[PDB]
This record gives sequence, structure tokens and C-alpha cells, in this order.
Amino acid sequence: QQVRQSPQSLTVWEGGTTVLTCSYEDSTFNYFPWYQQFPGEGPALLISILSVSDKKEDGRFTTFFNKREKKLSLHIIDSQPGDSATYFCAALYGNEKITFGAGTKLTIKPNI
Amino acid sequence: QKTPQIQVYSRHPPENGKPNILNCYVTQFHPPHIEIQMLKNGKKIPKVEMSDMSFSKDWSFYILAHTEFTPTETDTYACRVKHDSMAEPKTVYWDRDM
Amino acid sequence: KAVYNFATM
Amino acid sequence: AVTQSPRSKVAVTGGKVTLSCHQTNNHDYMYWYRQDTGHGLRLIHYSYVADSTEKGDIPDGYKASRPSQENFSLILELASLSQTAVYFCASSDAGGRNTLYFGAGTRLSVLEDLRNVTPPKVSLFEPSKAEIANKQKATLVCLARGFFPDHVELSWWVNGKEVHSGVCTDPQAYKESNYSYSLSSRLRVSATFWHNPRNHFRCQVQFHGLSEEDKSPKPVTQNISAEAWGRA
Amino acid sequence: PHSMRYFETAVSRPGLEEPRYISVGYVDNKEFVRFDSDAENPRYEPRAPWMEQEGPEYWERETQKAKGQEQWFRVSLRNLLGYYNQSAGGSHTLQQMSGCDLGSDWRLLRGYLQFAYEGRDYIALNEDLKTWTAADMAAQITRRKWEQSGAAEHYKAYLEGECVEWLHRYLKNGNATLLRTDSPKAHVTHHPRSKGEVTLRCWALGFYPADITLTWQLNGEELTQDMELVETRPAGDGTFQKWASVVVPLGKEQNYTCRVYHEGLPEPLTLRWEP
Repeated sequence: QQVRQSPQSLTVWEGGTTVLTCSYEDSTFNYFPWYQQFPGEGPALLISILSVSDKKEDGRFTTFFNKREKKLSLHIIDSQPGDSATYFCAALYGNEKITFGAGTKLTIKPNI
Repeated sequence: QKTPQIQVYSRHPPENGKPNILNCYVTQFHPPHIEIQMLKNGKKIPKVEMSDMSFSKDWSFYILAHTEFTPTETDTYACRVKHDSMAEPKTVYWDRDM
Repeated sequence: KAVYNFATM
Repeated sequence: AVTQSPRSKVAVTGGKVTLSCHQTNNHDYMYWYRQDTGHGLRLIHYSYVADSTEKGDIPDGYKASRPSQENFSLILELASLSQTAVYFCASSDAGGRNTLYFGAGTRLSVLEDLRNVTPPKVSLFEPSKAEIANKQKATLVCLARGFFPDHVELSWWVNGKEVHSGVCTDPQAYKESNYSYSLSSRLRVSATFWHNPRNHFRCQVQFHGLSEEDKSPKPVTQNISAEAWGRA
Repeated sequence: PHSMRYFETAVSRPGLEEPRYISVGYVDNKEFVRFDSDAENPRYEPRAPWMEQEGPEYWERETQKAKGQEQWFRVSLRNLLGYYNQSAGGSHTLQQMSGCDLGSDWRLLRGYLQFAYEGRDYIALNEDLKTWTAADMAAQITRRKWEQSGAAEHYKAYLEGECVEWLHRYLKNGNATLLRTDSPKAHVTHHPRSKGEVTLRCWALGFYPADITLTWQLNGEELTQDMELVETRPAGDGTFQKWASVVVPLGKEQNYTCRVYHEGLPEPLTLRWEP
């Protein structure tokens, strides 16, 4: 495989920070979007980032990029249960076909 | 739209009764399709090698057609070009002093 | 290396 | 707006399954993706214009069709046990780095035989009734169980339309038995509404099993409901 | 003072075949790559022998990239039929130049990306690379669409980012062809134009690169307003040629000197008629 996503499956508490990771093997890749899949529904673009930026930050979502070790990541800050979805890390060069990861299944357990 | 600039000439300094290449050099046209004919003594030459198409910073097009020939004191040579930007075809005869 | 274009006109 | 149909399909192996999609985004690229276990998005086929298509990463066993600009379709000549999955349509604008727009999805059960296809059964529980006394609204539970395979859609109609609000409706099946699933959902509604007798409450499902075409009491594409009035 | 550019053209065809996409790449104005839709096995192909280096992935990736562009172009033409409300029988030209000039410090000095439709300026990214300029009302829709989709950012990332990187790579890779120049050779000719006056002509031949200057002077004085001059042309061997000419009275042709300036000339060349 070409885009690696870990963990496969994740449960975290309400209020927490959440960290999804991703590593890619085509050094030449340029642009990296993240899709969000809520169950009952098909994926939808969440946040995206070029290889010239080191971080992109969309208000309690923020994606970080690292070239040297050919790795990147998504940080949710407040992590509430309206965030319980599958998240896909995506990667492509130029105008090539978007390459999608395996997915991480995020369960934000609510607080009680 | 832009009218073609034609120029007809030889690759090598022409001494008649000696093989050479005759060049027709069309430029400055928009749109890009063009009909270009190279005539010996009024009559079409069959095998005219042409250039690839390209264009320059004013967006306009330019191409080099040419065939081999052997100049003589008698035989006339020309380039005839049809393009939308021209009301009707333009011919241009060789001059071995140009 | 060639320009890749994004959104259609 | 992307829209797929059918939303759910059951099929016998060696059968012919055709899933269609449709996009009013006016896009030219269209993509059939395959999600396994809710995990991954793998390209099967795509198409940059009508009426031709191109093989993706998972082309084997799938044929594709782009009749119109708006209509793109996946065809399973002879269905196999592998091909059981969730399927995703998507459009995108031509050019680089454009966002794909996805359809809500299509689930496909491919089965060896139609020997185990069982409808559900449907319990409407009337409220806690200590909750009136505690904090004063009625949380009427529905529950479907003992249905295989998990192709159910729980609607909660009233005397007229169906209020989407106040409906924590589950995310999936629970694998109750190997060959049985469960699914519950809980509308919550008012003191006045549901004290007063002059209210209608219906739990409903649709079970995607067999059709009349596709071929024990015939376990076809059914409805099963469960109804109730207020307690004065 | 360096540059890279990619000049791509797309032409509509009424009938069955589809638009035509042709993409040609120039480095320091000298063609190095090209890709044609109308070829049989359409791929990006090199054009200078120094591009023979790049490995089969290079070709494959730029090829598939350009098929990406072909379609991008197909669609963009049809959009523009709607914006201007043109009928079905037609041929239409979409073209795009895009690139990066470099300082000697290996540093981006200006970026270029622009388009034109029926050889008219449609839209173009301003110098800043954050702002477009748009010509007629139709372009003002496409600015709209591209300001919404944050297109500026992504071109910018190619111009500064990727383009500049690859211009270096090419330069070092193809060095023994970037040295090359051919000095012009040059003679004067005597063509008795009128009763009273003749025509001398300064012929420059067999020179590369393209740019050159011809100046007829009369006793330390230029006559630019009076002379005839022909825009440079290509011979075909890869060399060029160009001449200039003046009207002089019969007998007094030894006053007139012509001069020829060229990069390839170590020292500038100065010329006189002789019988």
C-alpha cells in the first residue's frame, strides 16, 4: 500500500484531543485532503493541505505536514460526539487520481 | 484575428543549377488552421515537408514549410496561403536577391 | 515539468 | 447533489446486479468506489466523459457504464461472495485537486442461498413512565431483532408526517446471533403530546430481502410496523 | 536571466473527433518537450537530445498529467460556448502560457500564468499571484469560480514551488547544448534598383541564437528611418538569417558601412561593398 493510516479503530473520551496519523511512500505527492464519513452517509471533504504548508488549521480541526519522514496528521481539539465518523487521509501528485487511505474509525464516547 | 506574414527564401545562398532547400515561413496568424501551398512554375509541388505548429507571446501562430528544389534562371517559385483572416488567397514569389 | 490546472472555467 | 439507487440490495451468487448513480453537479468525472467493513475507499472504475470508462485499481468482476453525462452505472455480471460490500458513487470537476462529491451509499449482500433471509420482528415499548414523574417527557422505544441480513430502515411516522427531531436512531446492527441482527431507536416527545389520548404513534421498518423477481413465508421487500395511542 | 514556459493549445472540431490538445515546453525559449493529442500513441516526447536522460516514469507521469490537461481543456471550451452563447457548428481556440523567470541567484523573479480564447486575453494571474485580471464579462464569471475554489494558491505552489525546482534540474542536466552558439557570417550585395540609385544589402547568415542587430551607417551616422529590414527567419538547419538594405546614389557606395552585432561574435563585424 501507498497511504498508511493508523490506528484502524479508536475510542476517546468527550473533551479529549484526538490524533490521527498517516504515512505515504510517494515522496513526490503534493496535496493532502481529509475526508469525513458519518455513518449512513458517503464521505465529505473536511480539511486539505499542500506540501508547501506545515500546518493548516480549520477551527478545532488542524492538519500538520512533515516532509523529512514523509508523514502527516490531524488533530481534533475538543473532540465531541458529533465528530464520530471514519476519517480518511488522502494523497495525490499533480492532477493525479486522489489516493485514499484505509480509514480510522473514531468513536467519541459521550461523557454521561 | 491577424494576417499572415509570408517570406519565401532558401536555406543556402542559391547558385542556380545546384540543389538547395526552399523555405516558406508563415507567421502571425490567428486562428491556427492554415492552407499553405508551394508552387513551381504555377504548379503545386507534391511533397512539402512542414514544421510543427507553435505560437509566441502575442498568442499568434507560426509555421515553417519547405521543400527541396534546384533553382534555374527560368523557373518561378512561390508560396500561396489561404487563411480566414484573408478575404482571398495570397501568393508570394521567390526573389533570389531576398 | 508541465502545468497542471485545477478548476475548469 | 449526488444520489444512488438502490439504497440496499440482496443477491444470490451468479446473479445480475446493476447499481446506478446520478449527478446534477454537472461534473464529467464519475467514480465507483468500494468500502469494505466501513474501511478503505478503493477505486473500481471511473469515467471522464460519456460514453466511455476506465479501469481503476479494483476493476476485476465489475463492468461500468456511462450512458448520459448525468448517469453512471456499475454492473455485476455474475455476483460473487467477494462483491458483498458498501458501494460509493462520486462526481468531480475535471482538472487537478478538485473535491469529489459522494453519494449516500449502497449496501450489497451477496449470499450463497436465500435459505437464511429472515424478516424482523418489532417491539414498541411505551415510555419509561417514571420519566414523566422524573423529568417529564416520554421516550418510546422501538426495536427490530432476529432479522438477517442487516438491511433495515427505521421510520417513526405520526398522524401526518415524520418528525426527524427527537430521534436518537441507532448507527448500525448489533450482531445478536451469527444469523440475526438487532436494531433499536428512541423517539422522545412531549408531556402534553402523549398524556393526551388524541395522538398516533407508529414504529415502522423496511427490510430489504428478496424482490418478487429475485427467488418459508416469502421473505421479500417488506414493511413491518408496531402502533399505539396515548394513555390518558 | 533564465525562464521556463509551457505553451498549450486546444482547438475545437465540429464533427466527431474531439478538441485538439498540444503542449510544448520551452527552456530559455528553446523547445525541450512536446505532447500532441493527434499522435497515435500520444505521449510527452523530448525535443532536445539532452532530455534523453529522464527515466520512463518522467514520461509516464507527465503524459498522464497531460491527458489530465486535455480533458481540462475539452471541458473549459464547452463552458465558454455557454458564456458567450455560441452555436454548435464552430471551431474555437483555447490557449495557455505559463511559467517562471529566474534571477541569477536561483530565485523567482516573475511568474506567468494566463489564458486566451480566440486569441484574445481572457484571464491572467496578476504579478502578485493572489489576484487575477479578467477581460470581458465572461472572464468575470471564471474569476468568480476560481476565487471561490482558491485556484490562485495552487498555481502559486507550482510556479514558486515546482517550476523553479525543475528549471534548475534541466539546466544542469543539459549543459553542453546551452553553451552552443553559432557566429553569423555576412556579405554585402549590389542590386541596381533605379535609374540613378542602387540597393546595398547586409546579409547575416548561419547564426544562433535568434537575436541580432543590423545597422547601416553613413559616415558615423545611422539611417534607421530610411532602411528596409526583414524580421529574422529560420534557415532550417537550426541556424537563422536576416538582412537590411538602403538606397544610395550611383557611384558613392563606399561611404556606406553596415555593422552586425551578435552574442556569438567575439568582436562586432563591420562591412563594405567591393567589386
